[PDB]
Amino acid sequence: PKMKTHKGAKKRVKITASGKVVAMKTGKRHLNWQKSGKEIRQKGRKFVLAKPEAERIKLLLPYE
Amino acid sequence: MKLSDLRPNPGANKRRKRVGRGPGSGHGKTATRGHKGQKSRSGKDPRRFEGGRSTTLMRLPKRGMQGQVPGEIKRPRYQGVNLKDLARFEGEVTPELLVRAGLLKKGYRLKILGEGEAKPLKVVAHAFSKSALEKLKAAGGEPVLLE
Amino acid sequence: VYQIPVLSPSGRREAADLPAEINPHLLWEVVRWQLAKRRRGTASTKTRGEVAYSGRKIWPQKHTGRARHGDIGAPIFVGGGVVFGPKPRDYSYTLPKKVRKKGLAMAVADRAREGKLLLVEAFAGVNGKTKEFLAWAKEAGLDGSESVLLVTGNELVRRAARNLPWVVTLAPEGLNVYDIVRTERLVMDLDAWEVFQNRIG
Amino acid sequence: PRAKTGVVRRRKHKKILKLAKGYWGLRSKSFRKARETLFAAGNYAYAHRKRRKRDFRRLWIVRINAACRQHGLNYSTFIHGLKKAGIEVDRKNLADLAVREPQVFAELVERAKAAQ
RNA sequence: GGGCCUGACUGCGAGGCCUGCAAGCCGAGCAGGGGCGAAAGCCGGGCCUAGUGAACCGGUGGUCCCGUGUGGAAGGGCCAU
RNA sequence: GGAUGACCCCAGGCGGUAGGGGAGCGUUCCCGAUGCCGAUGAAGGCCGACCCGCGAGGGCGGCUGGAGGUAAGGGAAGUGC
RNA sequence: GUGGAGCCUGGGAGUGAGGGCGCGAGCGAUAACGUCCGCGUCCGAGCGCGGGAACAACCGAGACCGCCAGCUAAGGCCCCC
RNA sequence: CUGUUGGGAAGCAGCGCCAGAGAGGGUGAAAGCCCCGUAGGCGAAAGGUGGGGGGAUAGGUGAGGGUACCCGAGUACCCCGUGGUUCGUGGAGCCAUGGGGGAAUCUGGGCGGACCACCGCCUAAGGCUAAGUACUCCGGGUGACCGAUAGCGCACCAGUACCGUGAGGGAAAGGUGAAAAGAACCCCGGGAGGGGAGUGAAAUAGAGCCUGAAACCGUGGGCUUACAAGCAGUCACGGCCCCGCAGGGGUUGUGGCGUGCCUAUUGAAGCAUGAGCCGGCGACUCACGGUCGUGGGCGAGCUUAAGCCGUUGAGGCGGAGGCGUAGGGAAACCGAGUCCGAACAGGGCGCAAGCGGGCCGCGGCCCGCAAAGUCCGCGGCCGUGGACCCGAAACCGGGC
RNA sequence: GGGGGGAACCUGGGGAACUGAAACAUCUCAGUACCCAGAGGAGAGGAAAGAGAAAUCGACUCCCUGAGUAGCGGCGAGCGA
Repeated sequence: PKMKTHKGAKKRVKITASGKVVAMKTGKRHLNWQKSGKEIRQKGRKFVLAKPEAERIKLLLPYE
Repeated sequence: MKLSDLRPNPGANKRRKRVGRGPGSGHGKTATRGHKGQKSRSGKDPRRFEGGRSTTLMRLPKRGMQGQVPGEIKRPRYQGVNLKDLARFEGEVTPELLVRAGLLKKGYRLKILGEGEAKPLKVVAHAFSKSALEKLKAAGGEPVLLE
Repeated sequence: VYQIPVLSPSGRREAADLPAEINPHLLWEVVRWQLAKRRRGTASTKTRGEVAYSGRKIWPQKHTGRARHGDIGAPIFVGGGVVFGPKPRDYSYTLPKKVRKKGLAMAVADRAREGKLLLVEAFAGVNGKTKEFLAWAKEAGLDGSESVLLVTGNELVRRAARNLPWVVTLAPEGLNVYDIVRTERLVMDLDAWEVFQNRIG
Repeated sequence: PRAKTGVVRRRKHKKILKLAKGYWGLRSKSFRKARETLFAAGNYAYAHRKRRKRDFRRLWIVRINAACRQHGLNYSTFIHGLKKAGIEVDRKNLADLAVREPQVFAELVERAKAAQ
């Protein structure tokens, strides 16, 4: 039977146009006073997942 | 050319890898599975599973709108096609005539887009980007805009 | 563009436009697909849960001094089921129409390239009877030294040719690379030759 | 379709069993037993092939050494003598000489005391 | 030790340290708007290396991005926490 | 070197478990088969100190056996203990 | 420095119980075929071959095949040998 | 039909013939033409069927005006408890309803995902309705299905023997030959068995019957062995036997060398596991997805699915649809860009197309070659299934 | 008229657990196994108090697609119009 897309992935990741896997930086969901504005500012950016693990997540999404 | 000639090219058909069938083979005994432990056993999802540690995926946080019941909202959708793709046509271009050509997918409102050379062509489209509009209204194209 | 020996009462006479080169692999890929889709796939076996025995533990897990077993349907038993034995499947798959199209094309092409192709206007005095067909085939260079795919929508001509061993008969909508490759000599109607070209348009 | 073992196994078994004719009791009767001896027979024939080359040389050297102490000197000296002489008749043939053609060997012994 | 001050900035961030991943760490520079200085200049917390907690689920503020026929609304999203 | 797997020359590599890869052998079955081998003997069996192959194997011969067998080239697996 | 070097991209792995020896330490008792690290090695996978009486890892030496040819390594050269 | 070899011809040979029939199977072996058939055709008084044909009957059919009589009740509706749906309390509608409350008859009511307002949709609380669908005890047809350890458990007198109080469990076991011609009669013998005779093409085809492997047991022959130390071998030499006439084969006296196989292990000859021996059975599969690779087809395109027609091992049609042609963003949106931002800084994620050769007055744009992509085949691997095979202790349901 | 039987197939009334979540209770296996009642050659469903956004469609069943989409979900495993 056909694979099911992992919804848990679908919902926190996007595969790019060139095939990289992009996600939100972790580290600012709370405990955020006392964090620099440098920290926060940067954690607001989408980043590219190391290749080893990008490939796995790419197989959870067979229909993107 | 009779039946005895019909033959597939080199490597068009290739042998299977039959394991567990004697020492000389390769490939014997353990059957390319090494010694002991689940993976050698008959039978866990390695795209996700990571050993009881919190997975690489489940530590990433969620983004944006997931949608809720009763689910997705019907709004119109726009597919772009590029001026360059409009190249092969003469006279008038519709969405209809774009689909039946395989450029504009069905149930998609048509939006002309920038990339390519404006052809002096009547192009009937649900939407035009800026540099698409200018380009056309400058090669003498006729940008009819419908709804 | 191939010059093909047509056969009319009003003289022999000769134009085709059929493929230049013959892909043997492509020819092969069609046959395979032809001989594969006609498979029955009625080979079956019984798994160990499909086998008529109980599922009672024949004897205790321990202390009998015998080995360990569950039920006797275990494939490890002579009573048992087979492990990865045939189940009815469907060997059919969908070969790209173009490939089919090119093979018919290339199959006929090859044959014509060998002056084994022969088109005919009609069929002299064949009105059903097998000897009637013999006659005609003799007069046409068809002695049964060579084997023939005889393609015509003419019911009566097929009936006459049918029971010959060295003849394989066929209505034109039935043309196909295998029945061509099987046979040494292709022999067709003008009326079949048309539908053939129409199939490859 | 099913490809029952059928003929194959018996044949691979006879092959081995024929190769095992001669062996004591089950080693020539039981296939498995046959295979296990043949493995051993295998390496032994290899190992002893290499070894046969050095079994004969030790013998030659014994045989020569004796013939050498008849004329009043030892194998080790004598051999040194040859090399100095520039005589390279292998000791297979040295041996033969010493036992078939005493005189020639006796010639060789003298060239050998000579070159010393 | 004192004077004034809030840069314990907001947008960013070339390039690196470290590193399996995820994180952790350093950061010159451009713009907004400031502080102190005559100025050169310095200031994106603390002489430095510990004082911490990934996601999920929720609360509050803002934003006004989606809003199930339409206008709203319910509810969510994004930014902050 | 020749002109593309044709062979020749020269040089170098060639212990090996997990394991990766590559080339083959043999079993059942299909196309080839309205064919070919077959009672002047199929399959199968028992021999062989003979031939070919590095090898798995394949021939050839003798005895048994008494009705089947199945090529070149391909196809598919209940495929080798 | 052209090596079964290297770098890049992808398919397939196995492995994640090591062990002995030399050396450097910690632990231990300046004990253990002990234990825990570091550099190296060899066994692992070279329980194939010579030496070491015997004997995975000490010495010698990385076994494609054949030879009733030759030089050697460690070790030896009274007889077993 | 005839000859011919043969126990037997259908083999081989000569000359013929039928074929809408050369599917298959029998007959002493290998048969279109001998037999049963096969192509093609014919057939029911009786019973069943009758969805096709016809006939009948039931039943059925308008327009305006006015009246406001009727339009399915413990219902709708609301609340409480639940179930159904993708919907797990969620913003939770809708559908069904155990509890409590409880309407109206078209200016009525339900719905369009809380609610409200618009705009729309539909008429609850009575019922019946073919066909297209599922299955396969039963009949038939066909297999890149099995071929007696296979295939159903059962080819055979099998759900039997047997086991269990019972539910229930559950086997093994097929073959003389073309024809019984099943071996009269005689001889040893109580019989069984055997020797002759006889039948047979064949009797180590004799019923304990085709082929008749191996373990295993005997007999006879050759070599060998009673001072010898062993994973049973190997190397060498020698003697004796054999085949032959510089060579082979068999054996083994002496000498050298030599720690079974598997498994598991840092490490096994190991006094660690497994194995009495032989034979047969026994374990990396398949489907649908996915990802590489690969052989091909076509390429800004590529491909159909279910179906339909045809075939009766013939393929064709079917463009619904899918994947690709554009990305960026949570999204509105914008778009070769886009997001963050006040930015027309900076940054994230994106965007550039081939290789020719020629005609022609620099590429105009051909033309080929290659490719994005995609479709099928193949193979490696991954997901989901029992997913390489065998094995629990146990859990749950219904019975005994 | 009923009663009983019928390999599966069907509807309804009831309805597990192993297992999956690498533990487990929500979740999963699953309205599956099974028990029961009824139907029949089929059964169920069936002429909109429907769908849901088209000025649309027009009974029901069944197949392909939609689509592993929308969503559901200790937003886990997974479930899935």
